[PDB]
Amino acid sequence: NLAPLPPHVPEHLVFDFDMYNPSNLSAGVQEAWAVLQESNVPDLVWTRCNGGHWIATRGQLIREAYEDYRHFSSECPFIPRYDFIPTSMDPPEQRQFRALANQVVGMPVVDKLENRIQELACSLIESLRPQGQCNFTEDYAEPFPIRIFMLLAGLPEEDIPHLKYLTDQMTRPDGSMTFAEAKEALYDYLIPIIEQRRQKPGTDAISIVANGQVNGRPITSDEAKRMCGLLLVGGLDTVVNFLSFSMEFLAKSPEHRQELIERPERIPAACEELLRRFSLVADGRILTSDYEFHGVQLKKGDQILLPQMLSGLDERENAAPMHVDFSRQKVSHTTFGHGSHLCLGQHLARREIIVTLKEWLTRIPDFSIAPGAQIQHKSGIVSGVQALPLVWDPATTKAV
Ligand code: HEM
Repeated sequence: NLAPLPPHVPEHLVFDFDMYNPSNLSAGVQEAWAVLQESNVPDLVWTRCNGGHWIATRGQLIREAYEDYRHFSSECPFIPRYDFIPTSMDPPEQRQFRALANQVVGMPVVDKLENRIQELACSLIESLRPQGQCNFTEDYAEPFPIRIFMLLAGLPEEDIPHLKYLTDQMTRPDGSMTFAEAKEALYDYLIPIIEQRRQKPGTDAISIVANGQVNGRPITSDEAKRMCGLLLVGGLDTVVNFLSFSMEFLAKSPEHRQELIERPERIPAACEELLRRFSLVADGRILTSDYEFHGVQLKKGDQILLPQMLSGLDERENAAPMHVDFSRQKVSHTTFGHGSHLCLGQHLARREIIVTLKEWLTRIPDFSIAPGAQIQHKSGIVSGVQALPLVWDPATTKAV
């Protein structure tokens, strides 16, 4: 339950927050985490839950620790104490792999994919529209990012069910496979494809990764499968759950929907403000050595949770942080991270979000939560929404 308190940790800093089941959960997950920002709570606290670990609670500390990779290492980035690249790597060896992955998901690739993204969104929406109802999480959000990966990687549609099953087992195991079995089966899938695309390449993400250079020499197969694996999984649960938080807010607030219906030009700014208010990731780092940080003695090997979610919710970074305002003049957040591991998919994610909102608001402008339905959130490394039953009158919609 509560791991015993290490000798170096003073008791006045103890705040037993459980990141997998925070106590205010039913009130909404972002609200449950923001208890860590109440005035009686120090900037840096120790929890005894989950093996015992630090938590930085304020934007200033979160950013600084992500900048200081010499003390705060990525060798162990999850609480509690997996071989994807470049997750576990600190600079300077991380730079090269990062440069390569950037070629496959960087801005020019995204600008090129933009209308394929739009057509996929339009066909999913068109199929739901006449029904007058859906579970948004299951019916739109889940099928969407996986299909964008198949486009990017030039993989055939028929492989989706099996691939989706494997990535589902890594994050929501049904018991059929351990984490390691699901990973190996994913590697079983990618290896022949990588091998073939070394010999005969295309312009897709797997071809580009497979023919890349590391340390002046060819990328190996081990390295290429471990990067392709991260490119797959990094863009699934984050996009599924983020779209859900956003659609939940818009379903509950007719006045914000209306604003975007009337001024669709505001949608890119609205996306940015939604990313701040409904931020959802909480990664960590491990201490490389003894280190005093903002008056607190940290010990070598200590783990520290640095919740990306909390920077944009900090009232010291944004005034009235729980209020959604699409006209904010300075939206400040670390929703996609900060420092050397800043999300490589951030440009693709923004386009997936913007396109989704533009297409949904055009075709189904008026929607609500299903009557009687109560929306359940879940908390962890990637917080999320269990399910999102939506309802609308089909007569108020339009086929395009
Ligand atoms: C709403 C959507 C997303 C959010 C909130 C998000 C969040 C994050 C965060 C916080 C990190 C850095 C964590 C750390 O510093 O340890 C990260 C890294 C990463 N993300 Fe995302 N992400 C999103 C979408 C995507 C997408 C669509 C992709 C596409 C494949 C992707 C691929 C990656 C990769 C490869 C990294 C590793 C960066 C590195 O270590 O160099 N992400 N993301």
